[PDB]
Amino acid sequence: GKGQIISNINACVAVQEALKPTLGPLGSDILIVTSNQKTTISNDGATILKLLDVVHPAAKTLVDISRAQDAEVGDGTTSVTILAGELMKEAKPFLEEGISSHLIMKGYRKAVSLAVEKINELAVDITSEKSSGRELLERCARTAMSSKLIHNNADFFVKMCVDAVLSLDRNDLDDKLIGIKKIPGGAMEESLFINGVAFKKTFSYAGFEQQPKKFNNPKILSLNVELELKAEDEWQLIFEKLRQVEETGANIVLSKLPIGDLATQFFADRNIFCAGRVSADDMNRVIQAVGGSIQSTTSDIKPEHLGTCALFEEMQIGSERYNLFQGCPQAKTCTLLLRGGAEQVIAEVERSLHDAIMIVKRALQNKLIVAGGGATEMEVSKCLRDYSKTIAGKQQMIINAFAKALEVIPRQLCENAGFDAIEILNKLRLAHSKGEKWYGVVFETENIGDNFAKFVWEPALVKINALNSATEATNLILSVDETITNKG
Amino acid sequence: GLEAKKSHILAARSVASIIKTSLGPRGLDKILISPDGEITITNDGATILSQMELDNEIAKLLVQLSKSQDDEIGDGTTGVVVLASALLDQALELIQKGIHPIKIANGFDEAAKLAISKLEETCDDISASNDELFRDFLLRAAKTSLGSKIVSKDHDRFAEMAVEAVINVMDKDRKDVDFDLIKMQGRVGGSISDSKLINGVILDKDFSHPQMPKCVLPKEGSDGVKLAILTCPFEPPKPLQTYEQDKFKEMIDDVKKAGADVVICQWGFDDEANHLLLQNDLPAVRWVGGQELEHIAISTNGRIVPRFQDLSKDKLGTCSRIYEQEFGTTKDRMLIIEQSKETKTVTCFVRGSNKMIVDEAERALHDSLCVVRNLVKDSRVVYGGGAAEVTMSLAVSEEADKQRGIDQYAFRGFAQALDTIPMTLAENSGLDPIGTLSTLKSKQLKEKISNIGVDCLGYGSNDMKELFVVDPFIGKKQQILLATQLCRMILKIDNVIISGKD
Amino acid sequence: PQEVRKANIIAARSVADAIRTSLGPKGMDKMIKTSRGEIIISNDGHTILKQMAILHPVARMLVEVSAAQDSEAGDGTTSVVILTGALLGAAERLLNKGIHPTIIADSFQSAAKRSVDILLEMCHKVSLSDREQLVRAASTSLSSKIVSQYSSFLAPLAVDSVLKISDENSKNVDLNDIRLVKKVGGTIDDTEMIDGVVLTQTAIKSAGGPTRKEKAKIGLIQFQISPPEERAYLLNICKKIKKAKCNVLLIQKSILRDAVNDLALHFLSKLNIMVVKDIEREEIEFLSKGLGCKPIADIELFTEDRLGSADLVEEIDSDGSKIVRVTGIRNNNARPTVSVVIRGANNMIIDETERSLHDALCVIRCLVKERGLIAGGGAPEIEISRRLSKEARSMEGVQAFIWQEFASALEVIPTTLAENAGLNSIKVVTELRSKHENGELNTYEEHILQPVLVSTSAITLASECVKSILRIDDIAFSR
Repeated sequence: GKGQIISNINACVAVQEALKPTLGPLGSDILIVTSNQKTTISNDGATILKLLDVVHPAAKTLVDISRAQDAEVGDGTTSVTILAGELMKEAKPFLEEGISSHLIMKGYRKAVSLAVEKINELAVDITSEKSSGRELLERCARTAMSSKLIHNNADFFVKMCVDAVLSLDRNDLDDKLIGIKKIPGGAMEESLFINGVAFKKTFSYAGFEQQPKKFNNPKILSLNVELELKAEDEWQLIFEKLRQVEETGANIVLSKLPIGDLATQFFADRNIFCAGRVSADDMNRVIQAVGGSIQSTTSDIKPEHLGTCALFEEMQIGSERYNLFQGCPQAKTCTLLLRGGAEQVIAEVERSLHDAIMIVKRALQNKLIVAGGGATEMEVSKCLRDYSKTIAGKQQMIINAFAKALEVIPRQLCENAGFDAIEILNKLRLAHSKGEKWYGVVFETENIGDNFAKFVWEPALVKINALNSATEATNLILSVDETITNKG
Repeated sequence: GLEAKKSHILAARSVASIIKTSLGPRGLDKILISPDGEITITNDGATILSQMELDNEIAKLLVQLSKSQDDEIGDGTTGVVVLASALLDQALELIQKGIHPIKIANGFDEAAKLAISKLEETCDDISASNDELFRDFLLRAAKTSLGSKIVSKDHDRFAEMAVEAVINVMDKDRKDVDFDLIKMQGRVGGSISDSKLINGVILDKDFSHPQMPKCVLPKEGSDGVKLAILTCPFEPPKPLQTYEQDKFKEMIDDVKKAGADVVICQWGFDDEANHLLLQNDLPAVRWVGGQELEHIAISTNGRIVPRFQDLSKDKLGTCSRIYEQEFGTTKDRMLIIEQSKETKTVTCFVRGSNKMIVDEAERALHDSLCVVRNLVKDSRVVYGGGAAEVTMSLAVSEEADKQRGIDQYAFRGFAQALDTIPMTLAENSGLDPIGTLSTLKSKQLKEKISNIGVDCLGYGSNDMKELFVVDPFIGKKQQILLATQLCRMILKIDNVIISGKD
Repeated sequence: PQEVRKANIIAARSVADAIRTSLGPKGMDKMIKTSRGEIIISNDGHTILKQMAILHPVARMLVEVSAAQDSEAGDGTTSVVILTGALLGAAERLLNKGIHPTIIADSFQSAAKRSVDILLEMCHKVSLSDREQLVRAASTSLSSKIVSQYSSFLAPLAVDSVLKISDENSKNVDLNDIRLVKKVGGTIDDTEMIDGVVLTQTAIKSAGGPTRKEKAKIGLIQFQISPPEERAYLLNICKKIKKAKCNVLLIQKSILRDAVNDLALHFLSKLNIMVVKDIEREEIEFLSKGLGCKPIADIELFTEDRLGSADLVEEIDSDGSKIVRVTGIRNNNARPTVSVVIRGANNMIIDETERSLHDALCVIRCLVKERGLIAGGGAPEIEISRRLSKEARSMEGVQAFIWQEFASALEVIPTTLAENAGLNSIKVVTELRSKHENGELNTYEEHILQPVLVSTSAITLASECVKSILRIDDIAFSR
């Protein structure tokens, strides 16, 4: 009967109370000792629930929805269980008053339809603001990079970091594929972003300035190593190998070793450019840039290995001419070059730019973003209380308890961080209802603040998928009046 | 959330209370019994904590940290556990007052960083004082750990062995001493005065057939001594005496062309294999472990030869000579492989008249080699023995009134927790812990700021600066960081979950 | 022998922690149900410990400490119990370190004497010649009582009453000489000092009683006018009184026989001798002091030299009151006393009004022994701990650690004040120590003040209490 539901509520609370301190990056961790005697410690709730393997069906239901939250999304594994468990506590006193469990399940479903509608409204999507793929992400890195020595030049630096991930496919983002090399000399704000692959000048031999740097219709050719007059494992044999480059009409030759002076003289009259001593990581990125392939010898070169970009030019950046690839929209990876008066100064700025790239990387994958830090969580609970006037009747008190159940997420975040959950909830609602609704809770020092001002954002699909998973799993537990466990 | 905070403090206190009496040179020993029936007695906390097998979730963190302390430092075994329990006892009083546990964790982290900057001003330099005074610290480094044992009579001999061994295996660039590059080997029997320092791997061998010479000839002024490293066994080709003998003549040509004096293999040899190697003056070496082959190529600057066809003269290990030297009255008659050039690895040779003396000397030498690494890595050092903890206490307590807020009480509890070590050393020395603690604080304020510690072993007087008792600063700095790192992980886990035994 | 002391400290700590919740007006009230079925509710620490009937022998000493707390200082009966338990709670860790209680007991007496001089240097120096601070001290202390607007006129009446008996070097003055007579009727606005004396009862309501006499003698007489022909026996009784010209007769109240026969009323009416009967036994010792007379058991012991002097003895006409007053005792040997009449319509008025004046006279008397006042609210408890922080480093030996634990036990009082007010315990205490670098005693603008004797006696009594607790190493049955 109805008594079995009460037993299932305490089963979800017992699992919740263990996962309450685990909410948040600074929250507590659970130490589980398996019967195998191997002891592991994990922050994420998935692995925590996988080691328990609870036989109870209602507690196991929270484990299944937690594994799907960590698989298809990867974030919100702990929050989906706390929200689903706390929702069970609000429905506990309703059964004692005679309210059937059916309208309790259907009452929460009506609140979800009103909650999801407000999520898209609280989200930030700019159209008519006359922006682009950079200025939106450039501002987010500003404040994170603010209060630094480069703050004066910080406006120019945010352009090269955002355009790094925009030059390649927005569906697959990898920070390791973007190389960064330091260029000694020059002003820091005069650095330019390169769409292709760039590297330094490794030629130590005389005879430079013998080749043109501007090609109208260049061709990309990949040959591992020939490029030698004398084998480093005959003059006519090398001339026949260099003739294959002339037969295919390729003005670009790249290798991982140095190039002898014989190739530079033969490539002068044919306007063919060649660069030796190229790093192994650079050769793989050039192949992915033009979408070609490398051939071992010069005889087996196939015609489809050739490729062309918009324009090639050799810039004077750093009082030295460096190779770079510009105007390649098909390049799967870019390369960044920084300028500065010293190599140690660039290294300190280079490491600071990696943090700004990782922030805008997760924002590009998911274009639906809502304001975090209790902002969205407080607005959803407030709107359900105002719209409940037409929900009046037994369905009103059900949704009113759902709005209070949404306050458990910011609670544990403040309790695990040391803040007082009693005072922070009273001062937040006053600043949220009066004036602007964007005022959140600061995670560092307890005070009222705007998360939209601090540019700390959270993806909305984490909360949307967790809200439907917490409600769907709740309707399954509230609908079970009897549980029979067979032995075997 | 209710009984967890109270149980975690009492569980870690009872386990840490075991080694509180063993801290210091006067710390009392204990009787440990292995599951095989062997009785061992030692004062080292690493041996006592490692042998503990328990299901308590809180006490398992002491074993996980103690494994990393032996490699990094090795002296932070007993000291850190007692210091970590002091932070937990002071945190228990704060939990009852309503202090948040993470604030206690973050309060000890900020208090530890402030105490490091205070000792940076009062520390002194070694090499700036003199060059030979640095070596005097290395000679007396092992004397402190060996002063409580019978080894303290011959201690002057073991002091010079650790000085020349670290210089070869450690370069002043990285200033790192790898434990894998130091081979610790010892046997029962003999005495402790016959211990010698070897610049390379020992690799004891009986030289197979007795007709083989016990020494390696230079072979007409040849360069060094070439040795062959084989990772494959020596057998005739298979998917009769003259058939296998003719096949052995083809494989031995790779040794003659490369010019290897001694042949080393991982597997045993046949009887006819030693017959051809005897007339060619090629001593055979069989039954060599896999890990022993790594020490051969590092000391002799050799390479690993996977197969017989890959054997070359450039991959042969080069040494000075290989001879068999009798050690004491032992009938094993081990051998010595020397170098005469600086290698990247050494092997420690320690002997003793008792099985316990050998094990106690190897572990004491391990901690002695780590102190030399910290003295070279950091020239600035401080005077320990109770003087460092009192200095850190007065520094944090003075800055506690200057920092307002909740952290004001976090600094007071952190300063009182630092007083546990000098009081424990005072208790372990048989003196009043409170009466002695007030004496050390009075001499460092009204008179002048200096380092005066508690004497565990009977000495002439106080002020160890006169007796030249030095401790590494980075060694003591690593201890206070692991103590705060361990104290947080205990507070960061409020949950206890364990299953049954089927 | 430690098992006897540790059992008494834990038993006494549970009593101190139970009373700790009653500190302050917002504190938690404790309920005690007597075996007879009576249930009392109040926050008074002296009432709870008295009606608790503690069987623990050492814990009964807290009643004697709370009794001397109200008798000397007059305030802090709950705070002295908290401070006593704070030292007992801190002494638990002292015994675990191997410290003998003698050093623990001897260090508390030395720390209590040094804590007095620290408070005197930080205290504001005031004098009794300035009536500005004397009126504001008693007026703000009555804000916790039913009297509000009428409390303004009650303050100067209590100030001028103490200044007459305070003198200069008299120091402690007995509070039993101040008698507050409560009576139904009248109001609070009507007050009369009547420095001569005031009785507790009315006069003869029968026919023939003059009820008023001018220039009469007053004396204590334990005799009684009763029959054993009867008028002849009562005539010699009234004739011997006429020999000494005693026109005011005071008979001790006794339920054995009556006071004055109706036949003797007509005899004393012609002689104009006023009679006041039903004199309580408590007033027998009171009238023998201010009036300078002596109790007279028999008729032969009655003499003229033991009789006082009274200017005018009259019965004031009032609604449901009829209070008799005497002025001009004219006695050089006996010092004057203050007896104030309390009037009001409701019985609950004159009751709490008498108790409210008790706390007002004690605080004023605190300035008589030691002048100066210290602002309450945890200021003196924290200020002492601030001075003992740097002083603890100057000590040596076992006592050096005691100074640190002594200042830690003093923080319990300001911590409880923050808990009973609903505010965060630690957070409020940290805000007080943070501003301590600038402000010192600053509560002054809130008109909340406390005398120095309360904070001084609370430390002195708690230091000797805990000292005597650790002196009992055994509990034996001796009958």
